[PDB]
Amino acid sequence: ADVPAGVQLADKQTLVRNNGSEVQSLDPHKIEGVPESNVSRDLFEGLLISDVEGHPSPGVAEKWENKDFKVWTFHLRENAKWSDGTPVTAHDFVYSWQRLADPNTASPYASYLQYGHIANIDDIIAGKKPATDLGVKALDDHTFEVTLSEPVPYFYKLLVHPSVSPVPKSAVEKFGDKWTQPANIVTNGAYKLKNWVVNERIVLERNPQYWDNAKTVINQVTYLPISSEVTDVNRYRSGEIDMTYNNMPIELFQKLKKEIPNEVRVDPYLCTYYYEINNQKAPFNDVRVRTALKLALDRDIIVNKVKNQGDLPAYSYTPPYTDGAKLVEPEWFKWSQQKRNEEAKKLLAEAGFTADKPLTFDLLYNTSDLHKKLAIAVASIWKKNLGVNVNLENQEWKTFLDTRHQGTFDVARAGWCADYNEPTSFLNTMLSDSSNNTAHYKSPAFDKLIADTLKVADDTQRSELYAKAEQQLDKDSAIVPVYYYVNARLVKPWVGGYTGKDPLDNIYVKNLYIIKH
Repeated sequence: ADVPAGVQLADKQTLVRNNGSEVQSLDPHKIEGVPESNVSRDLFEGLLISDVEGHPSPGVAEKWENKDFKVWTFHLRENAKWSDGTPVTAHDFVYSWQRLADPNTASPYASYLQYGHIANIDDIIAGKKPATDLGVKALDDHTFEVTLSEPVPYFYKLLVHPSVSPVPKSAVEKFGDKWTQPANIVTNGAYKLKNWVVNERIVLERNPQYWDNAKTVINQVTYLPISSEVTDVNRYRSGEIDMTYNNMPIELFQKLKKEIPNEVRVDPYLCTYYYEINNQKAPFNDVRVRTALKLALDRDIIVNKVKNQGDLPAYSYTPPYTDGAKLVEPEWFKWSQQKRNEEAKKLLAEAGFTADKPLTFDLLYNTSDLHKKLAIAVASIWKKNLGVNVNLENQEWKTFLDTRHQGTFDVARAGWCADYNEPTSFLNTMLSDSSNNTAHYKSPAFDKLIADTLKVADDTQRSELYAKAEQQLDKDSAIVPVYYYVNARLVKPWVGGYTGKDPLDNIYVKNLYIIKH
C-alpha cells in the first residue's frame, strides 16, 4: 500500500473478501476466470503488475526495452525471491512459459502465447516442435529475452495476466498435481498459502520474502467462495465480510444504495455479458437460428427494467470504451423491438421452426442468484417473442467452464472480461484455433482480419480492422450480446486503497490497508 500520511491504521490487519465461487485451481497454467485470477495475483507475480490505476508497471522486471517491437528484454530485479528464500531468476520464466505452451499441460490459456506471437508457438501447440524451441531465453540470471515472429507494440500490456506468472520448477516436478497444496506450495507474490478448505475458505498470510514486503499492510486475507449474491450481501451487511464479490443480487440492490450509499461502489468495467451459442451443434450451426435469438432478446427490458444497475445494452463483443475500439452500431440495433421480433420470426420459420413444432433447447448457467433470475427472464422473453421453449440447467463454476470447453451444451450464459486493455483481448478468443474459443466459432474470414492487424503500419488502420472483425462476428451471429458490465460491489468504510478506476479490476491485497474503526 501507499498509506496517506495522516491515516490511522487499525491494529488487526486482516481482511475477508468474497470470491464468488470455489476456484478451478491455484496453478496459474490451469486457470481462466475472475475468481481464479483474484487469488493468483496475491500469490504469483510475473514480469509486470498493474498499479492502483490499472496501468502496467514494473513487477519482477524493474525495467524493459524492445527493438522493433519484436525483441523484448526484461531486466529483472536482484532482490526477487520465492517464499522459501530461493531467488527468482530468468530461468524460472523460461521454464514457466515453456510449460504453459506444452500441449501436455492442456492450459485453457495456452493460446495466450499465440496472442503475444512468441516465435514457434504455433508449431509447439500443434506438436510439431517441442516447447524448448519457444522464442524465450535467459541471457543471464536477471535478463529474460523474448522473440516475437511479428511486431506487437502492446506486447508489454499482456504481461500482467496470471497465465504468464512464474511457477516453481522444484515443486511442480516433485509434487506434480499436489504442488499447490499448502504443504508443498512456493509463491513469489506478497502472500503465501496458509489454508485451503474446499468450499469453505482459502486463507493467505504475508510473505516475508516478497521484495516489496516493506509496503504490504494486510497480514491475513481470507477468500470466501459464496456463489449466492444474497448470502454474500447478508454476510457483509451483518459484519462478517469486508469486500463483497462483484456480482450484486437484483433483490436488494435498490434498498442498499440509500440504506448505505457510501458502501456501494459502482465503476466502469471492461466485461461483456452474453449468451454463448455452441456454433457447431445443430440447429445452432445455421446462421438464421442464431440471428433470430440475437434479434428477439429485448435488451431494454433485461438491462433497464429487470437488472437496473447501470449496465449498458450491448451490440458487440468488445466493449465500445475499450482502448483503441471504434465500433459501428449495427442496423438491427437501431430498429424498434417490434421490427426485430418480426424479422426474427421470419428467420425461424424459414429454418423450419414454428408454433406447433418449435425450437426447444437447454440454457446452461453457473449457479448464482443473479444468473438464475436473468435466465428466467430471458427464457420468458424468447418464449413470448419467438415461441421457443428453453429448459434451464445449472452447474457449479468449474464444471460449467469445462462443459463449455468440451462443447456438450446448446446455449450458455457467459461473461468475458479483458485481460489487457486493447480490442484483441476480446477478439483473439474468437480465432478458430484459440484455446479460449468456447463458442466453437470458426471463420477463416475472421481469422484473416485479425492476422492482418499485426501487418498494418499504424494504429488507425488497426482500429478499422477491429471494427470490421466485430462486423464479421455480428453478421455470423456467433453470440448474443446482452450488456456491457458495470463493476458493482460493497466496500466497507475502513477498507482503504480501493480507488475503482482500474477498468480491469486487477486488485492486489498488498495495495490495501485497514483503517482504525
